Amino acid sequence: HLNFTQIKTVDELNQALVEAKGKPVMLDLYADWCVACKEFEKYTFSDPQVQKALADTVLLKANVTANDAQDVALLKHLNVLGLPTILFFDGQGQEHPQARVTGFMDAETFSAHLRDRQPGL
Repeated sequence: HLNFTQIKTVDELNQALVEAKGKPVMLDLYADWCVACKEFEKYTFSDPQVQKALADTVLLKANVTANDAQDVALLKHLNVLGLPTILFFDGQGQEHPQARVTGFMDAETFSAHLRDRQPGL
């Protein structure tokens, strides 16, 4: 498995970003009831090459299973309309919406995505 850092609230994301100054960041939105999210963990985040490509990236994950106030506020703040969703941030903590992943991608597809669209790297 890849080593993610759990963040819960909008401001935990913001702090995490401020701390990752100078480094590329990726945020995975996850939920227990999300099937394709599970596919990502089992088939994509598990790929040896995908992992090496993410070796020097700050990895963040928000677990939104409960769908509580904080989860909803976060999803709303990120303008996330569904799962799975992966966000990407540059060294200046700025997100690149044009780099979002909103469906499942297998290892190969995701590898090409990181190669062609990942910010800050």
